[PDB]
Amino acid sequence: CGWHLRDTTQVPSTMKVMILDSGDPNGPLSRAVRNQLRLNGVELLDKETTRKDVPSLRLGKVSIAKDTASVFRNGQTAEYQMIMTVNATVLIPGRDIYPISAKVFRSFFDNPQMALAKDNEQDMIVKEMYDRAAEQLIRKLPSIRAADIRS
Amino acid sequence: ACEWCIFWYDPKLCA
Amino acid sequence: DKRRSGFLIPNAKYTTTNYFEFYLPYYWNIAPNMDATITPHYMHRRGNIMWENEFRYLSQAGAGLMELDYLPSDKVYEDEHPNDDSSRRWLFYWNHSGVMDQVWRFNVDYTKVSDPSYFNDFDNKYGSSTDGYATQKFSVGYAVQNFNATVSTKQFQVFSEQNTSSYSAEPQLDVNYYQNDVGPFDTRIYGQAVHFVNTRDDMPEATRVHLEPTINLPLSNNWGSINTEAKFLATHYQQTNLDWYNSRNTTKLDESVNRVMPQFKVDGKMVFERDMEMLAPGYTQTLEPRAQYLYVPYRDQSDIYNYDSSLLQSDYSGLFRDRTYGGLDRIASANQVTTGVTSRIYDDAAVERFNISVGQIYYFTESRTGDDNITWENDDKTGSLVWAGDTYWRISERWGLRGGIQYDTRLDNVATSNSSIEYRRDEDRLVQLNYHYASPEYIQATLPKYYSTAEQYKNGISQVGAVASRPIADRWSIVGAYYYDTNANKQADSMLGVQYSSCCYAIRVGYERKLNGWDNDKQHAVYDNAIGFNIELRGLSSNYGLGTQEMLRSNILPYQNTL
Ligand SMILES: CCCCCCCCCCCCO[C@@H]1O[C@H](CO)[C@@H](O[C@H]2O[C@H](CO)[C@@H](O)[C@H](O)[C@H]2O)[C@H](O)[C@H]1O
Ligand SMILES: CCCCCCCCCCCCO[C@@H]1O[C@H](CO)[C@@H](O[C@H]2O[C@H](CO)[C@@H](O)[C@H](O)[C@H]2O)[C@H](O)[C@H]1O
Ligand SMILES: *CCS(=O)(=O)N1CN(S(=O)(=O)CC*)CN(S(=O)(=O)CC*)C1
Repeated sequence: CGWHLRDTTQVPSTMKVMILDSGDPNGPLSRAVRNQLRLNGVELLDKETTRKDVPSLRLGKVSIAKDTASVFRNGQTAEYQMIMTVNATVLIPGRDIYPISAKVFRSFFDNPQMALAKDNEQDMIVKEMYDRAAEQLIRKLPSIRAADIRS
Repeated sequence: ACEWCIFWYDPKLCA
Repeated sequence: DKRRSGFLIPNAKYTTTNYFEFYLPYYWNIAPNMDATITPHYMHRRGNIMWENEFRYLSQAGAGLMELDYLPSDKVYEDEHPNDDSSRRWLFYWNHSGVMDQVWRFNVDYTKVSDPSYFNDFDNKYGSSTDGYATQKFSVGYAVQNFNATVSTKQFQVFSEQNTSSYSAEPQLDVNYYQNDVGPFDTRIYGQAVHFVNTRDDMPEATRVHLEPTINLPLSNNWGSINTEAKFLATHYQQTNLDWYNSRNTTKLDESVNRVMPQFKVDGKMVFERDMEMLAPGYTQTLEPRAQYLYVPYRDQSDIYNYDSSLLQSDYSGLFRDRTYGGLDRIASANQVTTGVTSRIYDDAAVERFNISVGQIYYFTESRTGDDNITWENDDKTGSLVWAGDTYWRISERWGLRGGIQYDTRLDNVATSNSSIEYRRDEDRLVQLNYHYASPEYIQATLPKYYSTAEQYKNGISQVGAVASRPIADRWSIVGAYYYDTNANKQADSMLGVQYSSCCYAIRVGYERKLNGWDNDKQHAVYDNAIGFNIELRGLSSNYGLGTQEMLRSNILPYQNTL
């Protein structure tokens, strides 16, 4: 009913070779972004390479917040909401610098009797949010290409 | 600008 | 720098907990990288001055904050606890985070209090009355591009005196290794060694060693993707101090346990596109079907105590997660297929404006861990058991709504749901409505029994919240919040904040009424009122804001931006 298979790559053709740059290259967000780019067939270069006209992806601040979303009748936390905010930017060398962001929402219930267990759960959730924050950023790459053509 | 076209749309319904 | 070190402007507040309180802060500039603050905080009801000492530092290893509050004596605590020899009340907090040389990662998140009721009595700067426990984590890691090894210790100080027993990892070692171009496959190895100790001397102690190699084959197209993955899990348990539990439980814990299990996962995704010219010129819709088959054999794990495994929430993202529990003490058997679909909307500028997802989990066989103490509302074991839906609509630049819903046929009711609609013109002009739900059946299933029997827990969650923020004349900023529990038809938290900002100073006045505790002598809730007055000097820094976001985070249910 009008549907057709996607005939265009998720990553725009001009971004098939790019440089991934960050202040924490061995961190978890950088690993997630590099893995996502590798899954899309993107050739990642070192920032010291001599190839020019290669767009750069500079990852920036990452903020993780844990807040109380709801409370029980005694005022104790029932549900925790975790927020991941990622700010990145894409430098197209001739043209311009375009900033992009990602925000990920997750929730989980508390259990003081199994605090250790809950902590592990929290860790796992964080490991997921990074991945959720990576696909979000790649999904904004076609928007940058469209903005590049417009200007 | 019919937003409810998201869950139901068919090309030959239009024309 | 004696020029930059001196007394700050005293602030004050009236609380129902401590009557009139008075702070007399003193700032001290030790160095350009290390600064300190000393605050005598006089509480009238307790009739004493408690000393707050705060210390911020920036070093090569990272940035950190230490804080130490000490109260030599307390009249209220002495009255409530006549038997105790001393009524001193102290708090120690330390938060350090850093990455040195891009390879070393140092993390400290440590909180210790003298008594469980500390945060119900004193203000919430590095803690809250909403917390059920205090966390004490140390972690040192070494991470390079294809490797990382982290050694960490986690301890918890539980507040509620129902069962203060809590397990600790002393220490925990995590090792990850990655390879990416071994033929067409990707490979990784995850190893862990942990030692669980307990606060009580009669509970089992354990040493766990876990190895987990995974190998996966990804295949990708412009329109489709399929990833196959074979994982192997080998765990060894050495448990000691089992006389008490074995003498009192019918199932027997074993000293040496070996748990070996394969795991097979097949994930597939497709993308379809279509042109939606009726919405607006250039808009497109994308349909994204996703399926995943998961198979994990069944191993009876009744001889292993559950140290760190807890039930995982299943949102739409968690539908495709390959684990039922966290940790490694309970690996549920699986023979299941997850099917979901996501629809996305883009404009002419290829910007996501709307997305909606729905999915379900179909179980071919019942998921068993060898032990199954979860209290379900019916005996459903196989079939379409879990449903999850998510939506996010960016209605305009200043509007946006989010929603999520979880359904479990074993609960015979919606497990949890949440929604929120927010208008935000700017960081000062905003309005937000939100709702949170959690059925009593869900609380019964996923939480201990006394939660199901206790009045303050058994009714679940049904909470409506409203947050508003509006400036006047670029100098004033009014902020308000109200949270209401429809189950009990009672207030949970309300806040009011007025700030007058000028060129050289800012004056903030805040009021808050919050759920502060539970009184079981006649079984009601206990509220706390706090009205505060604070002045801070401007001009010395570059901050010129109206302070709206600061007061929006001052209550026990802080505001969060949802576009
Ligand atoms: C709560 C459960 C889920 C509810 C489901 C509701 C689904 C609604 C999907 C809406 C999809 C996007 O909705 C679309 O928004 C855009 C952006 O404003 C509107 O577009 C409007 O503004 C744009 C941008 O200025 C103009 O170019 C356009 O002429 C005008 O119509 C479309 O007319 C509407 O179709
Ligand atoms: C399919 C994609 C979905 C996109 C996201 C949709 C988000 C939907 C948000 C729902 C928000 C309202 O949340 C809804 O609150 C009502 C009212 O308490 C709960 O409904 C409740 O009503 C009464 C108790 O009050 C009971 O009789 C009923 O059994 C119980 O479910 C719903 O279980 C919960 O879903
Ligand atoms: C929701 C769109 S529809 O049901 O498929 N629909 C078909 N047309 S159309 O939208 O004009 C297709 C170009 C006629 N209508 S409508 O009144 O125009 C929907 C707003 C129904």
